[PDB]
Amino acid sequence: NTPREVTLHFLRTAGHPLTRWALQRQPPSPKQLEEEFLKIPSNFVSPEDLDIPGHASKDRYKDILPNPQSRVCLGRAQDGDYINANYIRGYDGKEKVYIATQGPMPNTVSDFWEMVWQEEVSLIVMLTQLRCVHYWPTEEETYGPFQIRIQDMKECPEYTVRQLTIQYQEERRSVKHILFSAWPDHQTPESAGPLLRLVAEVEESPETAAHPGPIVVHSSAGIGRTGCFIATRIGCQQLKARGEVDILGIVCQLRLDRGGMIQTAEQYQFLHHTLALYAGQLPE
Amino acid sequence: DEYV
Ligand SMILES: [Cl-]
Ligand SMILES: [Cl-]
Ligand SMILES: [Cl-]
Repeated sequence: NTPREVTLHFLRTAGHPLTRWALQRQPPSPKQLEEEFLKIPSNFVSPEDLDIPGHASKDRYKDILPNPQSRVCLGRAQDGDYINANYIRGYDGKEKVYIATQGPMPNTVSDFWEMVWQEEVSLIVMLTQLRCVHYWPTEEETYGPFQIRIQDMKECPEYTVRQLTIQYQEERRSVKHILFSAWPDHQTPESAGPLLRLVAEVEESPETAAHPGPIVVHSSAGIGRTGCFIATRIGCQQLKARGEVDILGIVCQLRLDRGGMIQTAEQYQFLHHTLALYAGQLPE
Repeated sequence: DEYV
């Protein structure tokens, strides 16, 4: 086995399923969770692995690149097809449930809205520390061929919801945007309550597109906080549907889709806590 | 830029 085959084999076969009782009442130790996390290969793509002339100008970080097999390719309207974003599988490996991407840069804002248009995205989840360019308007802006207007904006302690319309030619679409702050990169939130409220907000969001599309989830680099959010959502789904969760397997599936998803042992430990809270909050 |  080549290093890469070893990596892919691990990511396809690792697992640590836990009954919800084990998760809530007898979880693995912090040391056990750290050792388990550190075993998971990054599956990072090297700049050499990527043969897309001109891509570097559209990456926030030279070391964080989209895996080619799952990268989102931009169509021709809006010369290249590149955006630093990957399709991410959801519950039970369901295809294209999410797109994980970096926060747009001024020169990739039109690319970002083209992705939203092309993929029929109706929901954007943005993870940040309010302490990256605003790619949405205060009232109305034009970005390439797209006009974006704010229809509604509501504030709660946990997040801000903006209701946006995107217009391309005579066609207008709705996009819900949720901005969740107080999550510093390479770290976790101080408590898990707000995060679960965010998951509920996402779960409660109606479909508004002509065909179901991916939920776009982003943060500065689009791997750490982005990976934690998606893993939390899939974990909640497992707990609700099956009364068990395989958090190791979730992280491994995420890393097959985009390298480096969930950055730190502390974030992996926080995922366990958040899912134990979700389990405790389940009806009945 | 570097993130890790
Ligand atoms: Cl898999
Ligand atoms: Cl799903
Ligand atoms: Cl908490």
